[PDB]
Amino acid sequence: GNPKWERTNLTYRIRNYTPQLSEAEVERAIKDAFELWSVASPLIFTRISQGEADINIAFYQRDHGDNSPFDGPNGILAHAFQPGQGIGGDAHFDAEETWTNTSANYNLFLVAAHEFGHSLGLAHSSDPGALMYPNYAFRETSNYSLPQDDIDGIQAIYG
Ligand SMILES: Cc1ccc(-c2ccc(CCC(=O)N[C@@H](CCC(=O)O)C(N)=O)cc2)s1
Ligand SMILES: [Ca+2]
Ligand SMILES: [Ca+2]
Ligand SMILES: [Zn+2]
Ligand SMILES: [Zn+2]
Repeated sequence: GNPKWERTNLTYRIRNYTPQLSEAEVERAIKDAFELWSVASPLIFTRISQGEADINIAFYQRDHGDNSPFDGPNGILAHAFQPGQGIGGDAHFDAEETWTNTSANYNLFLVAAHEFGHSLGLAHSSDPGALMYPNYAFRETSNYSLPQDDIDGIQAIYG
């Protein structure tokens, strides 16, 4: 339905952490993941440590109150809701995963980056090179930039 945010400065909050990474590694992964979309659009992402952000980020297991349960290790890594009020925009990560910042399954930055596409209103692409491809695979992250198909997608929505 072409659901999109109607402001360019959006806020986010990290509500909890996974045990497999320092808080600063989680924080860094989320920040970089938002930055990939920011360098390609008018969107500006601002962190809050509490209170009511546009995008809540959380790690949960199995049933977690939104009627799309997670499934234990592998399979669904994360999900995220389309722009909108309330749960709109929020991104949940399967606490049962191995979460890394290395080439080993699963790179938290890469999964967040994909999820935030969904959070900003993108659907999946059929382009096997795109971030918004429906399946995960690791790609070099040390200066990962948005693939051109995903630049096209975010620009199509937000300029
Ligand atoms: C370098 C990359 C290119 C593409 C990457 C990617 C692709 C897909 C994911 C999520 C993979 C995932 O968890 N998919 C749920 C649906 C939720 C959703 O679509 O977000 C399922 N299996 O049903 C994470 C990362 S990483
Ligand atoms: Ca899972
Ligand atoms: Ca929200
Ligand atoms: Zn959820
Ligand atoms: Zn997806």
